[PDB]
Amino acid sequence: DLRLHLLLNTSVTCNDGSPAGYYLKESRGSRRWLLFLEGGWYCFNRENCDSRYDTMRRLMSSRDWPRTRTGTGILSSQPEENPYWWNANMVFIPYCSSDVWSGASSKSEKNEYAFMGALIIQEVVRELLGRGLSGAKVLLLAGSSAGGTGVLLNVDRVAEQLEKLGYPAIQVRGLADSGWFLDNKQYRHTEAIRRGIRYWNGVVPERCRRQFQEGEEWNCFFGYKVYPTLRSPVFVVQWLFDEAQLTVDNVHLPVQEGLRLYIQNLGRELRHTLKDVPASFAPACLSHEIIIRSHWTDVQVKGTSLPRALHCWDRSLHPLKGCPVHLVDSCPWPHCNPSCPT
Ligand SMILES: Nc1ccc(S(=O)(=O)Nc2ccccn2)cc1
Ligand SMILES: *[C@@H]1O[C@H](CO)[C@@H](O)[C@H](O)[C@H]1NC(C)=O
Repeated sequence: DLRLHLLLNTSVTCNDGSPAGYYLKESRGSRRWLLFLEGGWYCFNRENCDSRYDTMRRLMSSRDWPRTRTGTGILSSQPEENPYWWNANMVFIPYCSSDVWSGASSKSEKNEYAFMGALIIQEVVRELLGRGLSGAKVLLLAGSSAGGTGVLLNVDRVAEQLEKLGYPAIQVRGLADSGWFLDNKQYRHTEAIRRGIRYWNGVVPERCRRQFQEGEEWNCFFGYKVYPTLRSPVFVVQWLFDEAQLTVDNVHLPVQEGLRLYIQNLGRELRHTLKDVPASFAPACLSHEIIIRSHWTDVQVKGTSLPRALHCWDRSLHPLKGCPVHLVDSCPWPHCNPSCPT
């Protein structure tokens, strides 16, 4: 069980102005800290944010949050469930800003909602330093789906935050799960992200912003474009046939030639974008998210599980014989890997 703490700085808020927060389980024999960013789509104007407030309110407000959460997958403290980091300090950061973790805008007489995802992450880091993060050796910022994209947008900001606060010895790294999307042509017929950034006052990493320049910051929400601009080490986990990617592409699974070619090309394109990503795990499965699922230990690429790959990554940041870090399936159809989940 991780225990809830609402932010002491109550001006850093969820969408509706309630305080943001984090769930924490300390492990005082460990200098490793895992901060996990929850996912869950987004909203990009008054009308669809109003709809989200009616039926997804826990993603917009802390007023109904429970006082505890069970840690699962990479957040589990049991070695059998989490071979990688079972003895780490565990933090789960709820997603209540609806902005892919990019926003820096307060509620006001001009704004019905607050979009403060980027500031929530910084305030969580600040308050954790007084609860033991100051003695850390590694801070791993992880996240799934919208939280995986949030890792890409914020990992270098966390690294700069700790440097300027006077903690240059804490090594900041990122783990982005199911947040690596392609801005491809649909099977049947990015503007929402463009509108969202203006609505949220969204922020992107500075080097990426300077490449694409004003009006074009939406480009930095796509992993293959923002990743080359990042300085912190980042491990990328992405199913080659991600279900959220197929949903936005208007694909719903008797497959005929046109759809067969479309699906095969999508996998080839995703594999291509990961060619120069040295720390990555990309199986040929139809699925979405993995790292906080209890059976995340089950899938393998070329005989290597994801917990092993992450361990090999740790060793590489001190090629390794028998301990690979770049694991991308070459077979071209969903479930051509026998270890895919059912
Ligand atoms: N082809 C394509 C894929 C995803 C999207 S998105 O609106 O959901 N934008 C994003 C971007 C990064 C993370 C999550 N959503 C739009 C178009
Ligand atoms: C609380 O957070 C806000 C937003 O980041 C900031 O302006 C303010 O200085 C913070 N308060 C304190 C006491 O640090």
